[PDB]
Amino acid sequence: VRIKLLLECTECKRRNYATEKNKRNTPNKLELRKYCPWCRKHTVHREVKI
Amino acid sequence: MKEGIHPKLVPARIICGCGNVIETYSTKPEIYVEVCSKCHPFYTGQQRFVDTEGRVERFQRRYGDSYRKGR
Amino acid sequence: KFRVRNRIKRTGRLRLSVFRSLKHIYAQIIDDEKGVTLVSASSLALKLKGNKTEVARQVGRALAEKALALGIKQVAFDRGPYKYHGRVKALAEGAREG
Amino acid sequence: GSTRNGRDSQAKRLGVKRYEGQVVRAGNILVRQRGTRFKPGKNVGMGRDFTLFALVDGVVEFQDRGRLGRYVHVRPLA
Amino acid sequence: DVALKRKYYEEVRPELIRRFGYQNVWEVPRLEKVVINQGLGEAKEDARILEKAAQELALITGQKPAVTRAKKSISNFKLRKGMPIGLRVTLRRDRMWIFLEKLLNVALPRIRDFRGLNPNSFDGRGNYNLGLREQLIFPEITYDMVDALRGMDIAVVTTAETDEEARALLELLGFPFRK
Amino acid sequence: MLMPRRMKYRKQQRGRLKGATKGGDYVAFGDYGLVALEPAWITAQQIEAARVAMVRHFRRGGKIFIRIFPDKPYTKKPLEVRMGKGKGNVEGYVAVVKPGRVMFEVAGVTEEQAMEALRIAGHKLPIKTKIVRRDAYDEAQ
RNA sequence: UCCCCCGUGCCCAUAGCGGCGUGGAACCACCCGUUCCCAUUCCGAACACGGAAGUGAAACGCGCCAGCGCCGAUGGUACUGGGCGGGCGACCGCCUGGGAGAGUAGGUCGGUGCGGGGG
RNA sequence: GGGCGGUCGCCUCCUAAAAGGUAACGGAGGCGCCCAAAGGUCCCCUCAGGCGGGACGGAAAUCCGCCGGAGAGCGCAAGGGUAGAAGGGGGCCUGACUGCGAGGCCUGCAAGCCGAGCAGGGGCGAAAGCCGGGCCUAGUGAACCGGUGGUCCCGUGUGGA
RNA sequence: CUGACUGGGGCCUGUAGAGCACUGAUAGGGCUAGGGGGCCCACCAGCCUACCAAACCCUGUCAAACUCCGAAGGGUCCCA
Ligand SMILES: [Mg+2]
Ligand SMILES: [Mg+2]
Ligand SMILES: [Mg+2]
Ligand SMILES: [Mg+2]
Ligand SMILES: [Mg+2]
Ligand SMILES: [Mg+2]
Ligand SMILES: [Mg+2]
Ligand SMILES: [Mg+2]
Ligand SMILES: [Mg+2]
Ligand SMILES: [Mg+2]
Ligand SMILES: [Mg+2]
Ligand SMILES: [Mg+2]
Ligand SMILES: [Mg+2]
Ligand SMILES: [Mg+2]
Ligand SMILES: [Mg+2]
Ligand SMILES: [Mg+2]
Ligand SMILES: [Mg+2]
Ligand SMILES: [Mg+2]
Repeated sequence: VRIKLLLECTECKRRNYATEKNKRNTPNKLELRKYCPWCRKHTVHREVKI
Repeated sequence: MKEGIHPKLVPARIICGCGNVIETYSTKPEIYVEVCSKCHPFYTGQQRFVDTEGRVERFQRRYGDSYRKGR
Repeated sequence: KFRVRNRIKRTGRLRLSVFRSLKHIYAQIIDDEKGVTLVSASSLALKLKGNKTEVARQVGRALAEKALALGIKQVAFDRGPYKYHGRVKALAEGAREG
Repeated sequence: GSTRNGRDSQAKRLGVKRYEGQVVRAGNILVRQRGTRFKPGKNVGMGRDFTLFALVDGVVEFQDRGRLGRYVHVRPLA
Repeated sequence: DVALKRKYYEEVRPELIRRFGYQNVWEVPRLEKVVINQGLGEAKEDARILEKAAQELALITGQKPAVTRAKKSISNFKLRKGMPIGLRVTLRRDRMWIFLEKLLNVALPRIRDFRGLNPNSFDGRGNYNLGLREQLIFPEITYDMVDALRGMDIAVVTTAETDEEARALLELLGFPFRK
Repeated sequence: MLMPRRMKYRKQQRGRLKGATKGGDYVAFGDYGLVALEPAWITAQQIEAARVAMVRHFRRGGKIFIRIFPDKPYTKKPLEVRMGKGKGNVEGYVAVVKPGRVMFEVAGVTEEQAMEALRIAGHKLPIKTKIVRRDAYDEAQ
């Protein structure tokens, strides 16, 4: 709460999200991630401000 | 092994003070003098400082006999 | 008291045991919780070759053809005291496949 | 002069749920345990909270014997 | 390669016969390893670690020592976890004799104290920390990296049991006596 | 008085007083012993009142031995207080004793003086406590 | 149809600890080097590789030593389902079954499988 | 008795009577979190203390040898368990996946938890195998009304909104 | 014919009891890291402590929140 900055990871090309946090206090800024979408078959993922 | 930060320890000859120095391992060829300075059972390697180098007219027997005049 | 004990998991219930001495090697295949050694191929019991790391190819073919001769395929491989390095005893017959 | 401390947690209700000599199915929890008081033997799997369950069905058996912990053995029927 | 090895082989191995030893092949005492440590000197020389004692230490013996961690944050001596402070090295090879024959012959002169070191510094199982004071003046280094006094600490570990069996070795190898 | 200086927890329960002795029947220290016969509690005031009544009675010789130690806090609520609202305060530590346990053991005191001294300290306690001497009833083999 | 040694097991301290022996023809360990495949917050100590001129000192096996540790019997209560009573209370007594933990005697420094080597 | 004071939910130990449960304004304490590593796989090592020493050093910094079988540590209070790792160090990655889930523990119901295994596509390891977060138990909130993306399902005669 | 209950077999516990090997308190005795200190000495070149006291070992204990141990019983499953 108010340190975690709970967010969701975007498809980075079209649509989906992944719903896991990234801290604002510790400099974990712009963390790339590979995750499993439905259609695009294990492409890369990045953050969103929501 | 680990070639890298570990240097090759380039050979260099020390100036052979007390016999042959242990040979060319490090690149530091200079000593002051006298690698051993003695045979090392420490055979009184003195240079005669403030102690008994000057032994005339002190640490001697002056002013007469062995002092029979006491009582 | 050094031991690593990679032989403790035992999910697969059939393993190939490897012992590397400083002179030569020998290997067995054990069946778990029964205590019966099925087949084995031992250097200096069959005295194949002098160089100790050239043993692994000929004892790999020999233990492989004796394993297929005894009719066991689904085997495993232990790494108790030793690294998977140096001798490999690589094979292409039997379900170990490494 | 008031009551300092009078609250208590709700019990998570652990314990041995399937004793030996019992016919089971694939998936029955043999013991709900807090720590791993029982170690897995044949056909026994652990989970997240150290809970071990049966992989196959059969007559279960305990205590293969000690020196490492108590054992659970789901033994199949033949 | 060869550095006082004749004194290593025919001034030790037959000299340990007829007065010491059980006179078989391996219980005659010998050298296993000689550990060498910095231990920061007195305290932390800097807030951030600088890694230059690996450079002048790699100059005097030609190898890098491992900078190892610290224990639990007791914080009476501003103790902390991480930011490693160890500077320990064993380095047992013939490279042991490469530096040990240098400091064996250069460190007993060229530093000033009472003549020699303790024969009471022997410990159980024969491992003998000798404990020189500083030697950054004349380890033939010519004042390179004079930050502080900044000594080091040596322990020459024998093989045998007793202090008379390490004492059988070390001053027949060339150590002083009675301080 | 006396009290234990450190505890894991401050307050504890009461329980029951059954059981025979759970150790403490053989004397093994002195030549006499004051042994109890009824289950009750031993307050630190009962320890002090019986301990002073020895050193004030016999003088200049004879070491007194006590083998009782209060580790049970007697819990009592304050006066004119209704029920509930937690436990009461701790006033004095008591010592649970069982029948047939030897509490007080004189040392270096003769027959006709130790019977009298243990008789004086016997009336300081709320328990029928008879007096036993050094017999051959030890636990030796 | 047997002894010795090496792998791999089951018994879960009657298997260990400590001391005293003993063994390398035969395995195994130690050793001599690192030249490459490999490595070390650093080092061939441990993994890895050529060996193998020397060894059983260390470690490792076997044998002995009960004190160190451990295991530990028959009785005897403590305790207690169940039933019957006593005491104002704190708490006790009897019968029927069950039956400890300590302590004592005593035992032990191993028992038993499978696959290989030598005679 | 009511008022004043304290408490209202979750977790740990006891009370709690050797299955589970079990009350009191009974005792002792914690929580409304945190970790891109404090996660997964693979590969190495065994701790805390005591003794003998040291160059400073408190008797605790760092180093060596012996004893030490778990008295340390496991983010956090307590309990269980752990060195035949879950502990400490290093490489590579994000399974801190998506659709499901046999069979169960417990429960009045609602909830909470374990989950072998199937498909797609991955990570580690040569493989055997593991990975659907954290050694575990606390770290939270049913429903309703709405906010932001995708889905193009409905969209009031028709086509769109 | 499965039920309450009972008989024959296993499994489980940590209560009564008992115990100090673990967690703490402890009545004494021996040893004495050291400390007000030292009879007082060129300080280490001591001596007994009737001064205090760490840690260790015995004779002895206590515990709902201690268990190296551990029943009687209870629950569960198979047969009657
Ligand atoms: Mg071990
Ligand atoms: Mg391992
Ligand atoms: Mg190994
Ligand atoms: Mg009364
Ligand atoms: Mg219960
Ligand atoms: Mg009950
Ligand atoms: Mg982890
Ligand atoms: Mg592991
Ligand atoms: Mg439900
Ligand atoms: Mg964690
Ligand atoms: Mg319209
Ligand atoms: Mg329309
Ligand atoms: Mg029936
Ligand atoms: Mg029934
Ligand atoms: Mg019955
Ligand atoms: Mg109890
Ligand atoms: Mg009791
Ligand atoms: Mg029973």
